[PDB]
Amino acid sequence: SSFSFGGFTFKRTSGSSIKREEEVLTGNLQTLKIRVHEGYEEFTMVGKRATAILRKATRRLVQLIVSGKDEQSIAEAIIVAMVFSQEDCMIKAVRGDLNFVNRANQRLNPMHQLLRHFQKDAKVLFQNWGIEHIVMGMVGVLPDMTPSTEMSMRGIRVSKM
Ligand SMILES: Fc1cnc(-c2c[nH]c3ncc(Cl)cc23)nc1N[C@H]1[C@H]2CC[C@H](CC2)[C@@H]1c1nnn[nH]1
Repeated sequence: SSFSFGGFTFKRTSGSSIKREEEVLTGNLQTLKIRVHEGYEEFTMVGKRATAILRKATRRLVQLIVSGKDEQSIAEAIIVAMVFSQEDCMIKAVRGDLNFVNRANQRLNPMHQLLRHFQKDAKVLFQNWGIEHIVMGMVGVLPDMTPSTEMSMRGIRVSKM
């Protein structure tokens, strides 16, 4: 499958997936009905200012190796990948005031609403994703997008263009 999401072209290089309509609770305990893809899948993400290799299991990001134009371009690709992963911590990072999802679908699907939400401000997302201890050529990236050699956002690596 070769599809479009958040301005990136996704192309599956390994794995398979079946769909399942499921109910998810946000950090605001809001119920969203999402189309969950089940199975280990590997994708290329090709955009205009960033490219990445995404390794993912059902509602879990295994690894994301990002290459881009700059910190903003890479953060963008990172956000799309985290929303696409359908991970619980991404969903649970939807919390606050006005931070709700219009349940009549209309303009955007839940995945497109989650995306439009994290594009506005990724602080809660990146900060609620987690950090892990960390290879030459690939650096780690902290939730504030600072490159580090000792810690990175879980599963996230930044490769040189
Ligand atoms: F065509 C597609 C073919 N395959 C996938 C797909 C394979 N593995 C996956 N794992 C997680 C997710 Cl999130 C999707 C996938 N996704 C497609 N499109 C998705 C895709 C997300 C939302 C929109 C637009 C692009 C669209 C959709 N999601 N739910 N209904 N439609």
